Amino acid sequence: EPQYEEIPIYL
Amino acid sequence: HHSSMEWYFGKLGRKDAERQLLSFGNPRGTFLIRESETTKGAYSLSIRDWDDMKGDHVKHYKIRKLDNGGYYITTRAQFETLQQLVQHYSERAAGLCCRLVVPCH
Ligand code: NA
Repeated sequence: EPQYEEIPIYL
Repeated sequence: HHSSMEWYFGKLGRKDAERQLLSFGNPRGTFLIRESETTKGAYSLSIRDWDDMKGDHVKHYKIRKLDNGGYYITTRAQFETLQQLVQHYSERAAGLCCRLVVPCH
């Protein structure tokens, strides 16, 4: 439940 | 099998990871890897960052384990070992908030 960052995916 | 890390901190929780990274003078991109505190068997990559609002802070990324071996943060960039993952992201951010600049001192 704590906040984790994600790698953004761009199209 | 070559056996070999300054950046690996084992069973270190999120809170204590942040205390070590937010030591005075550590640059953005100071980092460590630790066991995941909330997904058993996975790892967490903790990275010092900065923005104008939060100031100095830490971002955490889940390093997932592939079912049959290997690791990734995003499914399109997979690595056999944590060392190879660290070397990759030390060379380019590739979607992380910044590069892995220096292991937590
Ligand atoms: Na430190």
